[PDB]
Amino acid sequence: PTRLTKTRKHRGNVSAGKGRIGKHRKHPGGRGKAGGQHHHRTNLDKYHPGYFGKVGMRYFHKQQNHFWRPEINLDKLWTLVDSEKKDEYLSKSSASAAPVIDTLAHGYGKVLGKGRLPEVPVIVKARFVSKLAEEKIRAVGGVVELVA
Amino acid sequence: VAENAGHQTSAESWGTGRAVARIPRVGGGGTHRSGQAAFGNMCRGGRMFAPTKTWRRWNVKVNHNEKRYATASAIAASAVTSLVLARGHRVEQVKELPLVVSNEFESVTKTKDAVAVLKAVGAHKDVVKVIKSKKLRAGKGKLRGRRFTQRRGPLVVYAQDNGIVKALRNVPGVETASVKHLGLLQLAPGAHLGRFIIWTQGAFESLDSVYGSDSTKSIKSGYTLPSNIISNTDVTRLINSAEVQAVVRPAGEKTQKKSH
Amino acid sequence: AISKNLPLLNNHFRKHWQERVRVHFDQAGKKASRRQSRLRKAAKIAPRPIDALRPVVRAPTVKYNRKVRAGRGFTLAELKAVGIAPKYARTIGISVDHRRQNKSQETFDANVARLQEYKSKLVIFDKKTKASEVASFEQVDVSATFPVEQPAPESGLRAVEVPEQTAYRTLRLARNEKKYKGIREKRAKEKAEAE
Amino acid sequence: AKISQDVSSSRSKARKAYFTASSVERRVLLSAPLSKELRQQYNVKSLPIRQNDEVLVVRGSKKGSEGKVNSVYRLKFAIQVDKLQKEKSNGASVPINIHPSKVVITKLHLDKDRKALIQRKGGKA
RNA sequence: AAACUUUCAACAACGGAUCUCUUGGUUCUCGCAUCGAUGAAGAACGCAGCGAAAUGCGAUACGUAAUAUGAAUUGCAGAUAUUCGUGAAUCAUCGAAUCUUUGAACGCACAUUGCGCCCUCUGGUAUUCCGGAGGGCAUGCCUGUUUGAGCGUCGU
RNA sequence: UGCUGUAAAGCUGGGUCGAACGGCCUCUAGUGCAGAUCUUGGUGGUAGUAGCAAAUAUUCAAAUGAGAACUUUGAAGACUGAAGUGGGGAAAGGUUCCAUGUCAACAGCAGUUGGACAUGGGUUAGUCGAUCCUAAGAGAUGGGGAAGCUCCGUUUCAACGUGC
RNA sequence: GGCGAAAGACUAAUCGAACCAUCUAGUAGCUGGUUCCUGCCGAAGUUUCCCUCAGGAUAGCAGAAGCUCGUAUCAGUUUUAU
RNA sequence: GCCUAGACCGAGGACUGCGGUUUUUACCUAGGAUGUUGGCAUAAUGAUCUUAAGUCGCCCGUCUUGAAACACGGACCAAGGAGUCUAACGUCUAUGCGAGUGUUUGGGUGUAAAACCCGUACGCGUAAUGAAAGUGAACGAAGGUGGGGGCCCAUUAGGGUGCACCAUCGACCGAUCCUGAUGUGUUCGGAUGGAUUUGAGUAAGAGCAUAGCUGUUGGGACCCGAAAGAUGGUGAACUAUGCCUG
RNA sequence: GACCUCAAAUCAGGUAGGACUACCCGCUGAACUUAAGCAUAUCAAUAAGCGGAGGAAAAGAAACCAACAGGGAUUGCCUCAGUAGCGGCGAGUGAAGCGGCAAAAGCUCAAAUUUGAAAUCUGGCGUCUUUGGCGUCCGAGUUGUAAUUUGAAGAAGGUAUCUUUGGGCCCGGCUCUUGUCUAUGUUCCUUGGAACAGGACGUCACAGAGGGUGAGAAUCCCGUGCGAUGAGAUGACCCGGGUCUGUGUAAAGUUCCUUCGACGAGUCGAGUUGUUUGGGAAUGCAGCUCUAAGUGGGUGGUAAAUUCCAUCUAAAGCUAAAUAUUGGCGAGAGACCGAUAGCGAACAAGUACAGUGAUGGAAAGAUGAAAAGAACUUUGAAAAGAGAGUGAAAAAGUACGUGAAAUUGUUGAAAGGGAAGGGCUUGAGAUCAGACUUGGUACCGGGCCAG
Ligand SMILES: CN[C@@H]1[C@@H](O)[C@@H](O[C@@H]2[C@@H](O)[C@H](O[C@H]3O[C@H]([C@@H](C)O)[C@@H](O)[C@H](O)[C@H]3N)[C@@H](N)C[C@H]2N)OC[C@]1(C)O
Ligand SMILES: CN[C@@H]1[C@@H](O)[C@@H](O[C@@H]2[C@@H](O)[C@H](O[C@H]3O[C@H]([C@@H](C)O)[C@@H](O)[C@H](O)[C@H]3N)[C@@H](N)C[C@H]2N)OC[C@]1(C)O
Ligand SMILES: CN[C@@H]1[C@@H](O)[C@@H](O[C@@H]2[C@@H](O)[C@H](O[C@H]3O[C@H]([C@@H](C)O)[C@@H](O)[C@H](O)[C@H]3N)[C@@H](N)C[C@H]2N)OC[C@]1(C)O
Ligand SMILES: CN[C@@H]1[C@@H](O)[C@@H](O[C@@H]2[C@@H](O)[C@H](O[C@H]3O[C@H]([C@@H](C)O)[C@@H](O)[C@H](O)[C@H]3N)[C@@H](N)C[C@H]2N)OC[C@]1(C)O
Ligand SMILES: CN[C@@H]1[C@@H](O)[C@@H](O[C@@H]2[C@@H](O)[C@H](O[C@H]3O[C@H]([C@@H](C)O)[C@@H](O)[C@H](O)[C@H]3N)[C@@H](N)C[C@H]2N)OC[C@]1(C)O
Ligand SMILES: CN[C@@H]1[C@@H](O)[C@@H](O[C@@H]2[C@@H](O)[C@H](O[C@H]3O[C@H]([C@@H](C)O)[C@@H](O)[C@H](O)[C@H]3N)[C@@H](N)C[C@H]2N)OC[C@]1(C)O
Ligand SMILES: [NH3+]CCC[NH2+]CCCC[NH2+]CCC[NH3+]
Repeated sequence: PTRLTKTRKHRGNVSAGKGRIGKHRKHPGGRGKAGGQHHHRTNLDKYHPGYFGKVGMRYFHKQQNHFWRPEINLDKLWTLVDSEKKDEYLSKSSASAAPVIDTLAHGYGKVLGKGRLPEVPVIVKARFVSKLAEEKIRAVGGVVELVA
Repeated sequence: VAENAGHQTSAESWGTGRAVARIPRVGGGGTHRSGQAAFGNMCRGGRMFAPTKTWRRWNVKVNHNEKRYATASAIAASAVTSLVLARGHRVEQVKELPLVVSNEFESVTKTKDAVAVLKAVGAHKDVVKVIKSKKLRAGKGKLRGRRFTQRRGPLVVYAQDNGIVKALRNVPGVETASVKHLGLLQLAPGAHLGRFIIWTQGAFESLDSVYGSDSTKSIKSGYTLPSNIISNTDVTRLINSAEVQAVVRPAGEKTQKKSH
Repeated sequence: AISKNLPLLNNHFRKHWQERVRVHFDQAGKKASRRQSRLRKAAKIAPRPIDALRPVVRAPTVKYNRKVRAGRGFTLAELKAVGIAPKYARTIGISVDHRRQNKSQETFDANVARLQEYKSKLVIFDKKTKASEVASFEQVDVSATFPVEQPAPESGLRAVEVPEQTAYRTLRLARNEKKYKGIREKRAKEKAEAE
Repeated sequence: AKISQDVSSSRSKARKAYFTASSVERRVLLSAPLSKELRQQYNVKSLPIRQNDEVLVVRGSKKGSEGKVNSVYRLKFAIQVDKLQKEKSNGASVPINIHPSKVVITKLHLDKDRKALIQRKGGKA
């Protein structure tokens, strides 16, 4: 609200806080990103290195949907098990009856390997998997099943 | 304001050397308007500084959970007699708050009968407070469809509307609300807590379903009533308890004696 | 112009942007009027439903394979399998899509099932039908009565069966085979023809 | 409170409609209540005032005056009663303008049309 | 010491601030689709018992008919104007008319109240000269009618 | 008339006046002026001051009138001096013309006078003009350009008579 | 653009490019102004880069919000040694 | 050690302290003024306004190293008169929820632009890195060392546990350089081990949303101010030149 | 005597032009500005200029999107996304597919032998039950008017028995427009010119919105709220029932089998030029040159040849809704402005007035409840004054609500040797204030100034 601004406190003081010498003027220094290579180089080279120039190759008509692959780590993987049967699955799961985890149906593209699993067999369904993620899944007695 | 207000002239600055200020001036001749200043916010008939626009932000978003928090807090405040009295309601002659009245009041259809019920349950003094508070509004608001002002009366909350709403429309100050749709504008008018609320029995028994309890989920999906950060709000009893007083050093004087 | 450590911004306001500002002051008014239009349109044709029955289709794009949604209309093959002509289906609240094709079996079965459910629940009135039976029915919401249902993800319990080759190695080999397919089958020819 | 979207609570619109009212609309705007005697006689509460009616003044400095209406001066929103005059210093006399809402009709001027109007309102003629 | 000047106070001026208001403006929303050769929008000039404007109207001129309604209009005057009624007032309503000179503007022209021609009727002894009334005569294009042109061309 | 606050300011006595207005808790903004050769309006000093001095020039008496240097009549003295301060017109104005009444404003003194103000009256054509003719020129039409508003052509690449 | 026995003359008191409306609140590192009180803190005209030299960015100097702690080792100063 | 002359002040408001004298659970000069008397209340007394006297006091605003300036604006008065709103953002703060968070595009509902209700998506967060193909975060109690508030055990000291945060040596993921196992579409694969290299990474999540001040950028952008540039129109009643008729 | 081409008529009957501006479809087309200079760029495919519509317009039933487990006319919103990309790769700029939602609706020709029958159509005339029907006569038309088909197909021959049915009218409904009707105090007291104010006692209330009336009126009036009861109009293109003809060896649909299956050219496409686009060895558009084909053609966002694959089907056409709307017509509103504000205009405002013209363009709201707008006397030439009179008020007199300041007159008080004004201090004169207390019961006790 206007009653809380410093404009109200500057009333009666000549320069409105902008100085007598400098004198708030229209556009000293130019408009926008003007002078980025000339008189604003000391700002851009300090706070935005990399600004000027070209790196890498172009990609005409890039479709971002081709690259959709949300990641889930092993330390989070049991959140996908139904919450009402998680406690039971942790106790009763064996090599002959293990929980199935359909990661793609939960909206994930790749299973990554950060963290530690419960020492319980699981069946993990995924489009992609990292080398360590599968190795940790097989070490608790589980398996990764590739789906498309 | 209109986007072209103060800009419907072809005025140009005379420039310098004619002993007048450099503001643009109306051209032509033969009328007193000729030669007068134009366009400037300091000029009579110019356009205002920074003319108002329609794309100013008018509405404000509030998180739905926080809005529900405030609604719950306002409902809780209505059961505190000190808050209701401070809010200005004439609830001196009501035995207990919350005031719950039987469901026969949901089927009253005539205003006379509804006023009879309000008198019987001791809520008519607050209606009389509304009737005697009517005043002409101070200032130009009375030119803009807001000619009179008055106090707010009791809020009647029902579970079924079998005529209670229409029976109460014409009563000055009285507001009615379904127990299913309760909002802060009715619960804490002027942001002041402690609305005088008259519950029907049906609405009072519906509250626990609407907002939930320990035994009952809210019908609001995934909603739970907020928890306090303090469990016992009487800090004086906490401070003057046997647990605390067993570890405090003896107190000093309320005012230190002037020694020098 | 450029100053202290701040993100570089892209505010596109260098044209006469104020001449083209659309403020939806009428959001609530249009909601209410759109609601009144639905009411009048439904009252016009009661008890016939306002919405035609729609098929269930897979969404394209590897990002949206997993999902299934409502389509435009049933295919000519889907209607053929239920014994309904395309020009007749339009008169009984069934949408038709001559463009969609049925390359697989699953979507075809799901839509044939939807069509059979709708035909089982359909009652076509005629000149013999009396006003008392027409008054018996309530205007049913078709998209609510025949909702699009996502097939449930596999869950529960199953035996663990470990292949000797890892999933990761399977993926690496599949990538390698795809990548070098063209040059390996060029080598296969030029070695063969030289024989 | 008003409910109809065809009804307006704008003060400016109400005043403009009142001051620009035509003569025919002013006729109804210039209605007067009937006395309790004529109210229990004709079973009507109020009627538009007419030229040959008789009234009792019940408000203002002329309260208690009785007389027969001489004119319904619709342009001025007023009626002029027979012997209710103001005397000027030059000896001429001018009628005292009275609003119909400040009188009670004591005797009605009746013809076929007034009788028909009374019967339409649930009265008896 | 007066006069004079200066300061204040009272009253009176000058002037139109302040306060109070508001048939106006301004913004938002809701609903609707209807200008014109069947002559529009706009222009000029007129019209009332007493009017210069504004408002309305067109030589039927602050209006004619019709429908509704039911006693006014009013500044003054005044019915051969009216009241238990084919009846005061009424841009209330409005479906029938009137609608000057113009204007896309249409016989030609227009800085002219200039100049033709055709038809019917009518006045001056008149098919021709002079007068009056009514009705007509633009352009581009379409369909059709009729009257035609060309060794373009068929047949006899 | 006093009181309170360091202050921004708040409250109060007396007068004037005539229809609405304030405290407190909050919300919100087109929210506070000494200046910008600021804007609009209003008002001073200057100041009863500069000044109201080109075009020879006025005077006596009577009448009228409340009032006469300034109006009217008479007497006179003058001037324009026919290349006029005379008598008419074209362009332009538009009732200024005339009679009667009339002095608030206007006639930079005045006013009984007036091109002022008010109410009426007034412009008569076969022969005077316009109207008609063509002049430099302007410009429709079959047409040729141009996206088009339109441009070009007029002895105009045309089956062109409202013929006698 | 006109028109010029030529002066950059004239083209409606406008001419080394008329007038009118609009684009247009054209842009200005430049000149002017910038509206209440009290309280506490309180500068800089220096460094580097810039068609930079009446201007900016950058560091410095200044305010505000604090936060982690509570005498830890600090100082526009001396002594002793070097 | 003693005697003696003047001036200004009197803050505080039961008691509580330190001392002293002791003749005393007492008294004092010792943690800030009391006693007494006269006058007055029709007033001695205090404040303001006007004026005199004494003393000091240049005209404000502004640019400026420097203004009372022979620098600029200001004759006077009233009313108007200049950091705003918006899109997107940085820091900080308050609030709700929290590995999530955001009802308001839309639908439901309504006492009808409100209030109340609903969910699929979507945004942002939960993973990074590389130009890219791609690959993708625990040797260990999520490591060692030195500090570290608080807590625990003692009994100054001392011993233990030590979150946040800090210094330091490592470990993990991506990029780069090297090495090159079982194997092979024999040119692929990349086990394993190295490297004063490199990243806006890991190593028991902290974010999302609303609001507020300040700061930023685009916008008329604090207010007023060019000389100019463009588009479409209007003028030869003045005047320039030709022509026609006087 | 035809025909073809081309004319004329005040021939019979029609049609077009012009206006309006907010939104809509195109053409044409800047510069200021930003880049701290500036030319590409930007502003901007914007302003100005031109042509053309409607209630919406346009677009529209794929020569589409994709690369998936595939979607499925067009349009809009949210998101994609300030992203891919474009850019003196600077300043800047910048879409699409998917996903959620609003709304949903589909189709028509050309290319075919009716050939056992031009089955088609405008016009004239007559007639009727007239947005037209019937009868008849010219004319158009074979250089092609009907029926039949439109790629989703479909056609001609069979097929299996199935399945289906057009039209002319009356009354209702719905829709629109419109008439009539409606609760409760003007009770008592005080103030006031006026009660609509305050007090008392009440009433109605599905009505306590708003306005009027001599001051703040639910209850005085109009309305408000609630319903009730009639009149008319319109609707192939809305549906609910009834009435008479069904010319149904007919029209259509479904299934199976056989043979077929016409599908748009100076166009597609290519080069080049200019312009534009995010479109980058070239996104669309246009000019010129070249100029196709029939499993062909187009697209598949890096130019080329080779081989595959996917997906549609161009060069012809129509179409509601969701979308837009500073204009027109009808309404309702607001934390908006309150006469120097708000539109320029609250008023005889686009007025008065200026300019040759294009154009430019003001100022200006309020007596009082009611004119009761001051009779009469008197002084004056008169304007006016003085009495009187009306009014609640003339401290309201058409110079009219209140009536500030600058500036001015008069009255009173005071000061005044080449400015005035200010601070500090005291005197003098004027004003203000306080304790004999809210004093207590002759006494007690207090207040102030002093020794
Ligand atoms: C659309 N506006 C209407 C306006 O037209 C008018 O309505 C009148 C209404 O008052 C009349 O009705 C009135 O007058 C009649 C009678 C005396 O005329 C009375 O019987 C009746 O009670 C009364 N309400 C009615 N007869 C015609 C409407 N146009 O007044 C009311 C209104 C709401 O302002
Ligand atoms: C090849 N086509 C030509 C066509 O061009 C045209 O020719 C014209 C001819 O008619 C013109 O000539 C014509 O028109 C002019 C007129 C223009 O002034 C007349 O003076 C002249 O007499 C007349 N014959 C000649 N001056 C130019 C040719 N191209 O007409 C003749 C034509 C043979 O058909
Ligand atoms: C412990 N030191 C290691 C160092 O040894 C090295 O590890 C390499 C690793 O980079 C190689 O891995 C590398 O190359 C393979 C490629 C060959 O397929 C890529 O897939 C992979 O992404 C890439 N990081 C891996 N193939 C062997 C390790 N010793 O990686 C860097 C390091 C962390 O410093
Ligand atoms: C391959 N040789 C490695 C050498 O590179 C180094 O390892 C660095 C390590 O120091 C870096 O890690 C460094 O930087 C990270 C930072 C990025 O967050 C810090 O968290 C970390 O404390 C710091 N040590 C790590 N980011 C890459 C390794 N190769 O450590 C020594 C070594 C083993 O010789
Ligand atoms: C208790 N376990 C800790 C674990 O918490 C974690 O500690 C990190 C620590 O490594 C980080 O610190 C690290 O990263 C910073 C960074 C600025 O680059 C480096 O400067 C620093 O040298 C490096 N040690 C610190 N910033 C947060 C702790 N939680 O990693 C180290 C650890 C010992 O395993
Ligand atoms: C007869 N002369 C007229 C006269 O009617 C004049 O009216 C003003 C009038 O407007 C004033 O009245 C004013 O009232 C208020 C307030 C300022 O008083 C103003 O805000 C409002 O504009 C105006 N109505 C009034 N007080 C005096 C008359 N001479 O209006 C113009 C005029 C030509 O001078
Ligand atoms: N509105 C801008 C009009 C000018 N067009 C220029 C923008 C595109 C310029 N070409 C970009 C480079 C070519 N791909």
